[PDB]
Amino acid sequence: AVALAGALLALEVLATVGGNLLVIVAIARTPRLQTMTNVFVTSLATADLVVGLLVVPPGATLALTGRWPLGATGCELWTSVDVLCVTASIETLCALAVDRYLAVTNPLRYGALVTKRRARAAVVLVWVVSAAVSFAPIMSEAQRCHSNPHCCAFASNIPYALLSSSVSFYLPLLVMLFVYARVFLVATRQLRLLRRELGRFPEHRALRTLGLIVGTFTLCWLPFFVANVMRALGGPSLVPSPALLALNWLGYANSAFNPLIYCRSPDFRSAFRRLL
Amino acid sequence: QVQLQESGGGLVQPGGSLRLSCAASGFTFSNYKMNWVRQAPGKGLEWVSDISQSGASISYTGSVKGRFTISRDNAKNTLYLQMNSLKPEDTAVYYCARCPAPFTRDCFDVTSTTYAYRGQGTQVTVSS
Amino acid sequence: AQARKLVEQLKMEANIDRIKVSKAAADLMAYCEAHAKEDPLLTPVPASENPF
Amino acid sequence: QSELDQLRQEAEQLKNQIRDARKACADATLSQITNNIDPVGRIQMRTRRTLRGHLAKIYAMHWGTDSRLLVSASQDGKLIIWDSYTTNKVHAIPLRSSWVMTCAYAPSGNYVACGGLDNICSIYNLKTREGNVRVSRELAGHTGYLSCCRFLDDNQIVTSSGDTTCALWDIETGQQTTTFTGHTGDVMSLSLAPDTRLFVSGACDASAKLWDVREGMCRQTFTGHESDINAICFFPNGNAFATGSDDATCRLFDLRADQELMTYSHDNIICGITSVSFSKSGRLLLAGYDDFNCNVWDALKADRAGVLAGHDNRVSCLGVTDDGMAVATGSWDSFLKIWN
Amino acid sequence: TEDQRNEEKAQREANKKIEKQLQKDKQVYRATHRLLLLGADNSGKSTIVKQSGIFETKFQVDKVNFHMFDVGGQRDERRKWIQCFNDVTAIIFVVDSSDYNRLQEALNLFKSIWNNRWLRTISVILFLNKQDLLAEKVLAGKSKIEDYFPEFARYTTPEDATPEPGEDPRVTRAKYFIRDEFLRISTASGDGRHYCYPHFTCAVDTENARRIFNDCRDIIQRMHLRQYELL
Ligand SMILES: O=C(O)c1cccc(-c2cccc(NCCNC[C@@H](O)c3cccc(Cl)c3)c2)c1
Repeated sequence: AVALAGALLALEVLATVGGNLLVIVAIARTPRLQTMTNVFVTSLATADLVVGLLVVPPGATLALTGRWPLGATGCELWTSVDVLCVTASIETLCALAVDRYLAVTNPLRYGALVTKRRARAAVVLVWVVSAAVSFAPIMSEAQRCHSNPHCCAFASNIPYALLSSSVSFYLPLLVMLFVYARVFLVATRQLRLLRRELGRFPEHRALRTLGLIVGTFTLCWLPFFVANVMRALGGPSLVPSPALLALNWLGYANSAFNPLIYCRSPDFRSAFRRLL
Repeated sequence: QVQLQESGGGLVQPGGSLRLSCAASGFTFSNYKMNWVRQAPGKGLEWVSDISQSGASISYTGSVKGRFTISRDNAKNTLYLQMNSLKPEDTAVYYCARCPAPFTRDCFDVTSTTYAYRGQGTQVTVSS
Repeated sequence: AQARKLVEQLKMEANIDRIKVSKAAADLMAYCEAHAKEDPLLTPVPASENPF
Repeated sequence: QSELDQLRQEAEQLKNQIRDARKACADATLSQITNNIDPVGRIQMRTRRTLRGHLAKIYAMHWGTDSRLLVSASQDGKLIIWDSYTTNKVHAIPLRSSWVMTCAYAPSGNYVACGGLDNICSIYNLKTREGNVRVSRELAGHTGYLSCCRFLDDNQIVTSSGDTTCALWDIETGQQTTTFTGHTGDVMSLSLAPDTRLFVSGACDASAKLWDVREGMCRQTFTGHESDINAICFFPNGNAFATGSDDATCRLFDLRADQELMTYSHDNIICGITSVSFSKSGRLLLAGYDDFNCNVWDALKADRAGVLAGHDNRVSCLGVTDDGMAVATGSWDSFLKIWN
Repeated sequence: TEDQRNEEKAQREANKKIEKQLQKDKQVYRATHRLLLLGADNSGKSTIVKQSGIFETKFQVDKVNFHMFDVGGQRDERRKWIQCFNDVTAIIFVVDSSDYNRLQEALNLFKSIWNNRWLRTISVILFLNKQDLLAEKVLAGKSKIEDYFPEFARYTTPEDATPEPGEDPRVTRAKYFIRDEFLRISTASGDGRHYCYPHFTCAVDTENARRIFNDCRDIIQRMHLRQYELL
């Protein structure tokens, strides 16, 4: 896969960095957009910017040519950083889901329940737990390419695989699922009440948005983690490493699309027009 | 200076006909939703009917519904209210009220006790 | 006496000194040109002396 | 009864003579005689500063006498005094009634006054020996929402409200020493003359009147507009003033001519004017609008020269510094931009 | 420059202390909801209140601090000082339905509030306050709604009606006709951003505040769904 590699790597790295920079700038320099919920979006944009800036290019180089350029310590740092950033991105998506749940099912006690300081504290907690779960391999193929043979292995033991898949993807998946389920029920209820009380004299929009969000997250982050857990429990004969690397590429693609799916409001577009 | 001079009628037997002419000048007639308000003796101010800028949207009050015709001529800067089938409760003074602001679907605070863009008024009384 | 006050009030505005608009027009524009030298919005000033 | 018609008959006839006197004094339009002057061009106006500390709409502000300190009134019970150069806020005055519709800064730089729908024109003392900011007087003599008030001295605040009347208060004792009557509708904005010997008031009846601070009776009446009168200010010469109505049409009036000079109207704008002010030379007429952005009107040509922006909600107030160095506009977006 | 340095450093400490106080009051301001109240002179707006120009009434229902005030001092004209209330959560429009003669005047006022440039995004909570007198008038039969409302001759009770026990069908037809007269005004220009919440209440009702808390919640909730591109 070299014919389509260059275009994909370019349109991933450049798109990721451009989108995340645009979102961060339009949030920081525009006082209108500094709402009580955009600190979570700022954290998501920071994580995605780091992924698309200093994680994707080394991954692409290792994928095309199975030879790591740096040393064992270099890709040790790379693995820790990418685990940190991906965990932070998924966890801040979970935080955004919880914020939307609280803002919709408690519309009156919303500006007095989650304030700016509390939201920033939650973001810091998400980042620190991501760092804690990512720095585990530093502390504490059966050790085949881990002795610097110009390899280095993300193949990890079963306990860490289960812990990472639980903290980083499975719990955010469950919370995302039922939070947005409740939001979908309340949205449909309100839409039905609105249409009954407006056409008393002689389209589906919530479904589109919620399905879009949950799909563009699950389609891109479920197969990779399923592959990880299957490879950990079974072994290496179950799934080849190149397929798992391709799935990680899809995960990085999701990190790229995240700025586009959470910044569709007309305020962001108007700010973008001012910035461009 | 906005002026709204009126030329109507006087004593008419019930069931007769009358025509109200509202000559307007000093403002762009085309942009303003003129109204019609009456005040029966010893009574407050009440609204009769309104007509939009072009003459498309016309509404009437319930009591004066089905007997009064309101039409505006934006070319000659004047408003008309032709009335038929008079009732003893139509004895009142008629004001050819204008609207506070142009290009507004809602014409707000038009039946106030003290209003600026409102004509002097003419007396229309029905009796024998 | 609402109309009696109105008619005498209107007569009060009828005795105000009036000049031609043409001569009044020249007076208005002359002041702008005379004080055009000290108008930062009209004539921009060097950024060193700009306090903002 | 019958005597009213005869007086009305004669009042109309002598009113026609005023029209004839105005017609006889109408030589030619100001636009014709001024067509030979060089246009200002296209003024590049940029957001040199931004001031963001208010929680809701900003309804009015008044530049201090030193062209550095400004005071802003927002409908939150907060009267914040900013420092334009360093963006700092010197004081944050907590009001009693949240709904404030006007504000003013003393030409001596010591007192600040405000008060809106609560019918009370409170006056706040700044430089106090107690270390705090307190209220000096509570002027309560109006029946109707209080719309605008500009100081004339440290004791000669002039207040215009919604009861068709304007008053010349006395801060020392709090009683109205003069009350001007003659308007038929709400009186929204008023401006004092540079010599403060006679001021004007714009009312919600398409008419502007010239008042005398000492004599206390109406002097001149100006009616050539179409709707309410949202803002008004004198030409810096002190012998002219231009006002903006709610029909999207600014007009400039001349006191000596007793006529209407120019019609600052554009064939596209359908949003009324909410604030008018002049530059230090009177060439630039900066008029706010409801279409979410301001304007810069060439006062001697009626041709737009430069359009400002940066506000996502309507602009309601627009003040120019005493030295003319900068213009600060406040909008219903809680954002007080300073523009140079 | 030592004296100069002590000035701008003093302002920063002054700015820091003030900004701390402002942020403390920022959270409180966002936690209180404002509700403009206006109606007819004899509508009974003060009757709902069972807790100068502006009379303020603060009530705490379900731990949420509401801020409801009535404007009475100002004169009849309201086309200039009503633009000041475009930031309120809702507008409580209480109007009496007993006096049929003074109902068309109220209809124009509600229509004027609905189609206002700066009030087009303000939901109007509608109250009817004289049901006891409304039932008595129609049952007596001396005053007909027909002579003031000729469109009442061809009106039938709606299928969604919920008449109270022990109520004449004549009253129910009269009650819902006025309600459907106001709703036809709102729905003809409702752009999906502001809504009407008609209610029926006599002068002796006890839960006249919960019916606002259960409706301000719906108004704010519908505001969040619309601003998330989700409604
Ligand atoms: O043993 C070998 O010989 C061998 C050879 C060539 C490649 C690999 C291999 C094996 C597994 C993973 C990855 N790269 C992906 C590393 N980022 C993962 C990071 O993107 C992420 C994302 C989400 C969750 C987590 Cl825990 C981690 C590479 C192993």
